[PDB]
Formats: sequence, structure tokens, C-alpha cells
Amino acid sequence: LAPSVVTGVAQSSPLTIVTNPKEPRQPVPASDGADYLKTIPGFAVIRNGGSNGDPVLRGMFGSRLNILTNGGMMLGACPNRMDAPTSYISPETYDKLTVIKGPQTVLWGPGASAGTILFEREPERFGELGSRVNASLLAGSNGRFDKVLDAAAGNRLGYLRFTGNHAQSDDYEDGAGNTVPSRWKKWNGDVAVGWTPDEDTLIELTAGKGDGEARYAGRGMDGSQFKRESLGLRFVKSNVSDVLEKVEAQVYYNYADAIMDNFRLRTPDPSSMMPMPMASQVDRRTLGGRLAATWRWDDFKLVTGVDAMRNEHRARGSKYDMMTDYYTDADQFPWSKDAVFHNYGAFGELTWFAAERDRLIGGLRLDRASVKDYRQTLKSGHMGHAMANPTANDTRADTLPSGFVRYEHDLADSPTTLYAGLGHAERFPDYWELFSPKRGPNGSVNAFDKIKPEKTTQLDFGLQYNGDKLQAWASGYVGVVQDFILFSYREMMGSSTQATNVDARIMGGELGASYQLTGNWKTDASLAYAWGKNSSDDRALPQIPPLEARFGLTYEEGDWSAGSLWRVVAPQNRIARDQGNVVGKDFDKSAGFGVFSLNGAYRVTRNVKLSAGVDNLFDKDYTEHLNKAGDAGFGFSANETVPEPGRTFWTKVDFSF
Ligand SMILES: [Cu+2]
Repeated sequence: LAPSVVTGVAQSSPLTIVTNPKEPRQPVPASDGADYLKTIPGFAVIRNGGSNGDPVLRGMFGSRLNILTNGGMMLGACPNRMDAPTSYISPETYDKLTVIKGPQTVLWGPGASAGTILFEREPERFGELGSRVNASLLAGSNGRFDKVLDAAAGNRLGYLRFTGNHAQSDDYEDGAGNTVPSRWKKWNGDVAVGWTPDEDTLIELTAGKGDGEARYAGRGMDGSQFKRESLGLRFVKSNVSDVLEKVEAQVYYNYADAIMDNFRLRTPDPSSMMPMPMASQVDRRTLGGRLAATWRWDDFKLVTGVDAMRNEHRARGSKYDMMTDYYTDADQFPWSKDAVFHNYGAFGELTWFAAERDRLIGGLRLDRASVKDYRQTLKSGHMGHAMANPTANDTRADTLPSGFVRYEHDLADSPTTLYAGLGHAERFPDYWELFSPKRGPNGSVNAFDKIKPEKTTQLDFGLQYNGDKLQAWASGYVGVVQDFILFSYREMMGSSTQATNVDARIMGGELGASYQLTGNWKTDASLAYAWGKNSSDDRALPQIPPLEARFGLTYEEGDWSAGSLWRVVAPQNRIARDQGNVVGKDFDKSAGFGVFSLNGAYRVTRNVKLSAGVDNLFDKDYTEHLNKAGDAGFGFSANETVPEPGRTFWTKVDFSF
């Protein structure tokens, strides 16, 4: 019951991880959902700068992970992804983080070929009048301050709750003492009044605001705003009937409003392109909903339901007077909408509790996806001159069925669990894969017209051991991807992208173990590996993270613990130069490295606990393979992968009344 700083999370269920995001973590994470995922084998991150990095599971990027917030989808607005759905997540304000790896549920949304990611606040629960409160201040290296506060009130009949937070940091320094252009600033706020007449009933109303900024070393333009709004409603009922157990119906509305410029967080680099002040305001509106009933009756259980979603994108950008010098910011011009996405689907997950020692799970879902191209001109003539968009007001759709079957079995003698499982998944294309690139497949009108859905057929096997003193888990995967969406780069003349559809093989795994040595000594270990190949070009896939290992040693006695952790990462030699995705590209083979860190935590009293840690003790100078290239407007020669941070100190008090 001693405290602890989190250095890793073992696999709880098969293919499932469940962590508490309110616990302190060793490589101390930004106010950002991608960072609270680094602590789970299988997860790399594209560094942009301070925060707001693009998550990556088993080498797969972007929408292939289905990243949810209270069951609802929080989508970004920028066409280059400086606001991935993680950028609007501050995980501290959430109670639970589940991750389902591989395409092994149909319950939570469409076309999660790579994996599923859940951020949940669990409903408040009282009994008599009451009031909880938790708070955490956090301070460390480089002007880093994080406040966070969660607070309830209510009784048997209802409740009210306010989570919020505020975080920020200044430009950090790398291992060679450079100042990396990468501050940030963030705040969130969320009310949640909930009504609970019988103990078999619940409604919940959720309003939220949020905003933030982020300097980006990797790009020629900074986030000076990622405003958010969010309203939503959740309805659930317990035991309608001897068979019908739950009825879950809910709605969400998530609006993302994101200004992005080159003058409010930096001076415009006159040297090359964009020597002009330029803003670009963009927004993204999301409405969607979900309805599911559950039926436990026999050695059997079944979740069937439908859901649907619609989202809308609009953009508008400054113009500069090249000759009189009268900048006119982008808000004085009309919101110019450009894309609309629709989805409707119906799903089912049937579970068979054969024996104690055998389970069977099989899920199916059918989806109907649609998108309309609302852009009338396209900025892509000569010097980007206005051209007639040959897909103006067009609209395509598709009905895309996914499914899976998983077989878990518990060995007779020892606490071991084996599991194999097959799954097939189809994903309609992204905003950024349809609209962002400047060229579609090789002989086409644009990308919207020709890019094809992505079909992934993946095999997921693995095992679990829950010993008295030894815990160990293994998850592996081998699978193939049809019409994998892929980006290609080439040198007003910046760099131009071509999205194509290629055929690709993939395979990898993760594995981990922890051993309880003495009652005070604990050692833990975790390994993570990914492999991917472009089958239709006899070449490796781009942007795959190289082999990675982490070794943990901790000591604890009743009231406190301390620990140290070892991260060693192999070099990536399989690259795909000038091929990547909408945020980034493979260019150069990466260098292995290792980085050591130290943590400790100390429980003062029932209500207050204390931890602190040191990050990258020996101040290693290193950069990670996935990280972007640096602007060269901050001093970045050629394709300089944006460096990691150096040695770093942080401390954090966790209050809990
Ligand atoms: Cu942007």
C-alpha cells in the first residue's frame, strides 16, 4: 500500500490494459493523452515539441486507433494534425484508461484496425450527502507548473462534479544544452450534474470548455489556440428484465476551434518560404451518439446496438498585403466549410462462457460511411493558384463490415491464460487522407475521388501468467493490410504529398513481466516490437518505431518507495525515405540509445502523498525515430529530428479529501 511512480502498465485482461491516469508517471507526461500512453508497451509518439504528439500503436498511425473520451469522439481541426484527438485530452481529469489492442471490439466505433483507447470518468456514487475532492500541484524543470482539481457533491438521489486543470511549461533543453522551441499552456473545465432516482437509473449532463497553445519545433507555424466546447448526455438503466440488464444510450457534441500562425509565438523566418505573417483558423464540429442493450441469460451475454456520427470541417486563413503591409487576420473573413463526414453502424458482441476455463467471443458490425467534398476552388494551380475543384459537392459512401473472434483458454494446473483471435476491419478514409494531400493516386483527379477504404485482417495471439510472485503477459500479432493509405513527399514551392493505396504486411508483439523478490524489492520488465512491409513496393513501411525495452527496479517499505528505470531503444534501420504520413516522413535511419531515470514517492498522511522524480539522469542527448524534422527557422540543419528533453526534475503533491 506504499505509494509508487508509474513506469509501465502490464496487460490486465487479454489484449487489454487498464490504468489510473491520476497516478504519477516517471517520464513525466505533458497535459496530453499521448504521453499517458507511452507507459504502455506498444505505444510510440511523434514529438511535435512540448506536448500534443501524435500517438502510434504497433506502428499504426492516426485514425487506426479509435481514441474516445467518455464514449465520444473528440476530433481535431488542423489539416496537418497539430491537434490530434489527444491534444484536447488531459488524462488527469479521467478516472480510467482502457486500451483494447488490435481490431478486437466492434462496440466503440468504426474501423479501429489498430486498437481502441478509452478515457472514462466513472459516474459519481454517493449514499447520504457527501463530497470528495482531489487535487494535484506539480512543478519541475523548465517552468513546468500543473494544477488539477476534481470535486464532487451529492447524495443517493443526484450529484454535481467539477473537474478542471491547468498546465504549462517553457521551452525545454535537450541533452546538448540546446533550447528546443516548445512551450505550451493548457486548461480544461468540465461540469457533470447527474440524476439517479432509483438505484437502477442514471442521466448525466456534461458540459466542458478547454483551450491551449503549443509552440511546434517541427513545423513552420505554431498553435496559438485549440479552443474546445463540449456538451453531452448519458442514459443508462439497470435490469429492465430478467434477461435485459443494461440499456446504454448517450449523445455527445464536441467542437474544436484552432487558430495557428507564425507571428504570435515566433517571429516569421524571412529566410525561406512564409516570410509573411500568416494565420489560419480552422474548426471542426462533431455530433454523434450510441445506443446499446446487454443480454445476459445463459452461459451467455450479448451487447447489440447501433451508433452514428456526423462531423463538419471549416477553414479560413489570413491574407497579407505584399506591398502596403496591412495584415488582415483570418477572423474578418467567412468560415469556408470544406468537408462533411457521416457514419451509421450497428454492432454486436456475443460472449460464450463455455467452461470456467474456456471463453469465446465473436463480434460483428456493419457501418455506412459517407463524405461530401464541399470545396469549390482548390489552392493548387501554378504557385498554388486557384483551380476549379473537379470534385466540388461530390459525395461517396460505402458499407464496411468488421468483425472478430477470440478464443481464451485457461491452462489447468497453473494460473496461465492462452488466447488466439482473428479480426477483420475496414476503415473509411480520414479528413486528412482525403482532403489534406496535394495529389491523389497516380492517375486521378484528386485524392478524395480515388483513395480506397483500408481493410486490415490481423491475427492476435498471446498469453498471461498470474503467479504468486511472478506476473507475465505476452501479446503478439501478424496481419495484412489492404489498400493501406500512405503518403509520399517531394520537393509557392514547399513540399507536396501524394496519398496512395498500397498492400502491406505487419507483425510484432509486446511482452512483460514483474517479479516480487522480497517484500520490499520489486523488479519489472517490458519489451515492445513492431514490423511492417510495403508488399506492393518490396520495401519496408515508413514510420515504424524501433525495438524498445524498459527495465524497472523498485524498493518500498510501508510508507514510501523509490525506484529506477532503464529505457534502451534499438536503432531503426528499416525506413522508407520520403514516405510517411500527413504529419511526418521517414528520412534517415535512427540511432539506438538508452535513458535512465529515478523516482520515489512518500505517503505523508491519509489525505496527502508526495512523489518526485528525475528524468534522464545522465542528461542523454537523443532523438526518437518518429519525431518530426525541425523547422530550420529555429536553427535546424537539414532533416534534424526534433530532439528529446535532457535531464529534468519534477515534484507533485496529491491531495485527497
Ligand atoms: Cu496547424
